[PDB]
Amino acid sequence: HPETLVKVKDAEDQLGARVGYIELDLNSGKILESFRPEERFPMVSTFKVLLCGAVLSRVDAGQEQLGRRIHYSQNDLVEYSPVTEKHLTDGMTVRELCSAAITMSDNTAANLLLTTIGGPKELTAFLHNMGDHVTRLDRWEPELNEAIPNDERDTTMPAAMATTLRKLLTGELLTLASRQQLIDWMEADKVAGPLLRSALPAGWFIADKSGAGERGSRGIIAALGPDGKPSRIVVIYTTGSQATMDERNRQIAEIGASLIKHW
Ligand SMILES: [K+]
Repeated sequence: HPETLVKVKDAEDQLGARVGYIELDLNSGKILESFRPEERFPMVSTFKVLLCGAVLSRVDAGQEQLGRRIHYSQNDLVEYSPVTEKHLTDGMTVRELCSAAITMSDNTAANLLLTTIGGPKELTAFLHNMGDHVTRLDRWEPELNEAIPNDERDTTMPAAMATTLRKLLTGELLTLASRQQLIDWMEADKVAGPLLRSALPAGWFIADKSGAGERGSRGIIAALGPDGKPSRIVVIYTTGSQATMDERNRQIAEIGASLIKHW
């Protein structure tokens, strides 16, 4: 509803920065509302859902096993690795790494998983192959969060990310087992509390993934709906703001409040 675009524009005014937005019907794939649908924004940690989708695709194809153990060392640890820093000597399974990357946004977990699938080049190939001709991953953690103005590396377009998320969660790309595992990891998301979840009515379902990067970059992708069942996908990105993390979070939450109000 345009009343939600009012809030998106309010966010641009408050943040002094571009905000990209998509509200997509999960069933039909129809875009219900949008703002800067085809402009590029850094994906920041939201790319981790796409990463684990590629991992699950390989599991479906018999090229990977969720229970396979990956060993790593201090040489592999990058900043903010809450889970991987505790398992240096135990190693972690593919399943444990995806859980850490998505639910805890563990950065080393993401890099380890990227290596298993062939790196940014292969994630990009996977995306192009499933119909997303614009989303691209070029670097690894932490450089992929640089958000240099006008840089197309490691970016997506709101409309593309929305339709890609719909395909991964409800399309035929992944098996039913893998589709469900991916959304379950997203429903257990532990670090997106100040965003859409803060405006979600009691009883509603939400499976999401948020991210933050340099130069004010922030983003969230989500499947949400009433009665504990998802029925729409929401994608929100912003980059360039000099505002505090709390201010960026408040603006995103307000957009969420409005789309819930006009559902
Ligand atoms: K556009």
